Amino acid sequence: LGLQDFDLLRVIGRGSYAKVLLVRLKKTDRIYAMKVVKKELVNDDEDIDWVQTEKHVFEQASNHPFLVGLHSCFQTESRLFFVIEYVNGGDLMFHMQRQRKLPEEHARFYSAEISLALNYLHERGIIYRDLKLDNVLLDSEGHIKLTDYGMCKEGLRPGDTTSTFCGTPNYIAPEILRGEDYGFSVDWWALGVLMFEMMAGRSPFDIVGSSDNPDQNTEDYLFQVILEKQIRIPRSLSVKAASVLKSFLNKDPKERLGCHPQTGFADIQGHPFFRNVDWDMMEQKQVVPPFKPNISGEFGLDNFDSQFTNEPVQLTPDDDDIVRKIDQSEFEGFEYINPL
Amino acid sequence: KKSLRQSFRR
Repeated sequence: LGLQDFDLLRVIGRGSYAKVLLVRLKKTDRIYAMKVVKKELVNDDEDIDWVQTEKHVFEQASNHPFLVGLHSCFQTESRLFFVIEYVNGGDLMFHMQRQRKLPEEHARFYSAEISLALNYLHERGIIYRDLKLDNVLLDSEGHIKLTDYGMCKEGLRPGDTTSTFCGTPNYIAPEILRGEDYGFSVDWWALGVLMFEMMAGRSPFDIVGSSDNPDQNTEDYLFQVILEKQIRIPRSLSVKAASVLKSFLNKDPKERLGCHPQTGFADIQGHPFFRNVDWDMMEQKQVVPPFKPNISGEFGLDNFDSQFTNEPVQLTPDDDDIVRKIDQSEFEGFEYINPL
Repeated sequence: KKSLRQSFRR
């Protein structure tokens, strides 16, 4: 499979590495999302691993209903292409910007579905390591999907740990900042931060940005705040909310919710905050979502930010002075077609 | 916030 087999429809998204497009497979008239990564950008250890693991997790995982599946992979001389399922309900950042705070029942719904996705990855020996509002999409019906798997640790034996300093500063866990080896615990910390954002309407470390001192609007100042400052819960939120946020945002991973090596996920299910959640029905997509995203027109482009969708539908012409400098050897055996 | 919401790796 190649670029020939796809009718490019619209630009829908942009990461640091990637440009995202809506595409149609000419063979079947199914529409997919196409992540286009320029090889120009992938140069170090940290960059090749990002693509290789993203591919590996799409294969070995991603069968789950709250994870994005992969149609296929291919390359031109300049770019890597991932063809993945089109999910058209926006992301939780986009949704949070429209409705500044969420009700607790909405936050319960979204965090339950994430928890199942995380637990599924955890039991396949995978740490997500980049949970954030941007990486949690809503589908057309209003259920979540986790998307960006490039940061994942994999091949983790049960009770192993790893050492890499990665993630997103807002969501980074104290273990990582302390320089400790870490396991799945970092994912549960991130969920805590994520749940805080949904219920409170702002990050717990939101002061980092507003200060008169330039040196206190710094990644290093954020990391100091994550480690040493106490996270105050807003008075609005119930006793159950306050408990789960404080339990997930415990600075010690040993004593954090979700992180007992035996009973971790069970402890989450048994928390008063998730009293009335039917976890089997949740996982079978049988709990009616609290919000149905608006889908309009031929493709449902409503919930993608207009800056992306206005941009013209091309792939940028190549510059042969840059393309000739690329090591093609590093992307051999990239091609993949999903065994239908 | 500041765009300390950007991913990274080291």
